[PDB]
Amino acid sequence: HMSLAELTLEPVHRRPELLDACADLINDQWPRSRTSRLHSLGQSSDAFPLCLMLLSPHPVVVGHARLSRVLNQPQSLLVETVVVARALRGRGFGRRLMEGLEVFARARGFRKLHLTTHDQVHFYTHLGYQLGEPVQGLVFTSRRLPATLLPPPPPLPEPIFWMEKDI
Amino acid sequence: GWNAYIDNLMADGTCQDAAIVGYKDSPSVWAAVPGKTFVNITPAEVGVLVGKDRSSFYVNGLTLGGQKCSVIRDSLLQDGEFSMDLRTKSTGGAPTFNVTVTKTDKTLVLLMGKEGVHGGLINKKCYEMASHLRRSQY
Amino acid sequence: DDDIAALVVDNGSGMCKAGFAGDDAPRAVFPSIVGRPRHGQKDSYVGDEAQSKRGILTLKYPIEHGIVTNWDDMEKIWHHTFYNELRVAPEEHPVLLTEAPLNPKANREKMTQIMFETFNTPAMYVAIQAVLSLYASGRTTGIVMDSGDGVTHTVPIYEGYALPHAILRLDLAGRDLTDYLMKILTERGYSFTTTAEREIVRDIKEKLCYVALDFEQEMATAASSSSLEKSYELPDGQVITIGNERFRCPEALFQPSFLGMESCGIHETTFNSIMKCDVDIRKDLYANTVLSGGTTMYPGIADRMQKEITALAPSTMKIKIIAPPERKYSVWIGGSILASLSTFQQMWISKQEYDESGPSIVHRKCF
Ligand SMILES: CC(=O)CSCCNC(=O)CCNC(=O)[C@H](O)C(C)(C)COP(=O)(O)OP(=O)(O)OC[C@H]1O[C@@H](n2cnc3c(N)ncnc32)[C@H](O)[C@@H]1OP(=O)(O)O
Ligand SMILES: Nc1ncnc2c1ncn2[C@@H]1O[C@H](COP(=O)(O)OP(=O)(O)OP(=O)(O)O)[C@@H](O)[C@H]1O
Ligand SMILES: C/C1=C/C(=O)O[C@@H]2C[C@@H](CC[C@H](C)/C=C\CC1)O[C@@](O)([C@@H]1CSC(=O)N1)C2
Ligand SMILES: [Ca+2]
Repeated sequence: HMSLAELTLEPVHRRPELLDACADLINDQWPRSRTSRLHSLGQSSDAFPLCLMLLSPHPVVVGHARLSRVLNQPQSLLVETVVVARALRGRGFGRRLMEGLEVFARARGFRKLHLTTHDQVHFYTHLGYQLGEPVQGLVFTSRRLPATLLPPPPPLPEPIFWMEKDI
Repeated sequence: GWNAYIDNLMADGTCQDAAIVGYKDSPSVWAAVPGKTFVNITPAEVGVLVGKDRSSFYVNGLTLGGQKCSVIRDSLLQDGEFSMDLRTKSTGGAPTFNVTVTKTDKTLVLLMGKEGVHGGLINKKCYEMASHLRRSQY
Repeated sequence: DDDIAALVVDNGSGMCKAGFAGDDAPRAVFPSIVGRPRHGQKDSYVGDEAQSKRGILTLKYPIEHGIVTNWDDMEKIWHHTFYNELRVAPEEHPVLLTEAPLNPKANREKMTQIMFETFNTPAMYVAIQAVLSLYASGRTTGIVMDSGDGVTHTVPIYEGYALPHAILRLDLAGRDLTDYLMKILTERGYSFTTTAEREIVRDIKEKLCYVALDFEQEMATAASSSSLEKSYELPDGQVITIGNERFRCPEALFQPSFLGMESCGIHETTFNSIMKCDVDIRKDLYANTVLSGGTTMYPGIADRMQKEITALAPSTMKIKIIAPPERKYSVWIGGSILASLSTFQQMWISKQEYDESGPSIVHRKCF
């Protein structure tokens, strides 16, 4: 799966003209209401969560992944919705997406990536992930919301993989 | 023994305190988490919980093992409900916690959540243990 | 997949607000009405469509005084909210609903049943409206005075938990004030009497009315000059003038006898609510009296509350009336906050819990 295309990794909220293409990509794989899918991508911001797009100049949305911060783990990020466009799979773009996530997250001081999966566990072990224990991701909140916020006892009664990787 | 019930109620880590208290005849703590609050409940505190005056503790509050609490909901003497919801009171900004008391045929079941645990989780947990004990005629 | 944002639906007597948890404003604000032909596409018309066709419809409010009274029509409102106003699929989103204080027991069970059985929500929660408004003010303890279109509530809240024993209800709110302004405008020589004319008067009320700090003094000022008179231009270009009606109308909040009601004003019921509460929290209630609802938008209402509460409360007591700027939508904003908190994950009623425990699960988990 040697990869030959020139690719960049850019947040959706900096290329809003590509948000609709990114919704197409994700809904093709995991269909749900486009209203909801467009709103989720519209949450992307530098504060996290943010949606990264793997882009090709000649522009095509090759892939996407969502990064979210983790409750009580400042150096962790939760990776979700990892998908490469269906027609472009098997060309190395999935590896480069996950590797680009590591570079992006590490440049910002994060040291640990977390994600769930069932059917693609071997894809993640192949890229260096191993089994971990669960984490809770921090959802989007708008900047504008406040943010201040003796008888004997009777008898008693009687799946996904969590992957992590240090970066 | 009854301590197995404290173990059971404490297993999932949501609560910091739990106890089973007999309220008939002379009340006494049948089982409780050692070194916490409920283990120190007095007969007088039991008497207020199950008593006829269901109005004074709204303005005066009540205590459980000496910890002052505020009454949120009181259904402790109502059939089908048999639960009371409270929140502890603190001084100097120290955190407060949600409490639920349920009333069976012979016991009061008390649960105190850890910090941040929602009272609905505590209420449901206490209600299910009480239902299990009523079904056993306890 | 991304795990998806929760929906926040605030259902009021007059207006419904719907949007996504985490947003700072609802995506949809539409009237809580169902319309039927007085004497066509449908047997029924809902929300903005009923509004559009109101000329040929009799309008009904499924929510009276904050309480659902017509469940078939409320189901229509929720169907309109999900599929027409938000254009989402309800089975894909956790749903946060709001309820009026003291919402009857059977109503909140039925609310739960409809969300899970009819709309197949994967998870849901029910929050008291006043509590959400307190969250939007950046607080968890205090007393909220929520006056909307159909009901006014005073709701003391401790650490986010409403204290029902001290909740007081006043069947007097914005729609009654509009009705009153219609009446005293007629007594000024005009004729506002129809449903359509009523909507115009509502706009007059929202644009020109205010709360006087000293009502008797203000009546005297109005009788001795024209400095308080304003003009309002009707749709046909005709112009009316309004004087002491500007402040006589909202004065009914403080003097419900203006509407023929033998009921305490909002200031005095706020006070009675506080005196029903734990001795140890009254100081904080007095210092965190929060106004919410569209009927609290009148200029001067906070000052008037400050003065009236001060007269009733001990001379030592510190009294603070907070009027957040977005209080017309604080209930919804508060639900956006709550449904976005890390904690809120544990609070949902899941579809599985509902299958195990039935609708009465709402009584154990939502308070
Ligand atoms: C975190 C979550 O969102 C939940 S887990 C869901 C992961 N996403 C999906 O399942 C969506 C459908 N699938 C896709 O979008 C793509 O297949 C994904 C899985 C995102 C990326 O993979 P692809 O683009 O198709 O493969 P590709 O990068 O070309 O291959 C990278 C290496 O990973 C291996 N690979 C690809 N799919 C694999 C797989 N299912 N299992 C094991 N290995 C896999 C390839 O052999 C390749 O090995 P190497 O030659 O580089 O050493
Ligand atoms: N600027 C304003 N000044 C005065 N009143 C206003 C203003 N804006 C809106 N209102 C009034 O507020 C009312 C609607 O407020 P809100 O949406 O809080 O009530 P609701 O939630 O629909 O009903 P309720 O809460 O009583 O069940 C209407 O009566 C409307 O006329
Ligand atoms: C702009 C607006 C304000 C409002 O609060 O509107 C709500 C909902 C409305 C429903 C009927 C109306 C014809 C449809 C839409 C008006 C919505 O009734 C109200 O205006 C009622 C009638 S008069 C009054 O003051 N409250 C309140
Ligand atoms: Ca309301």
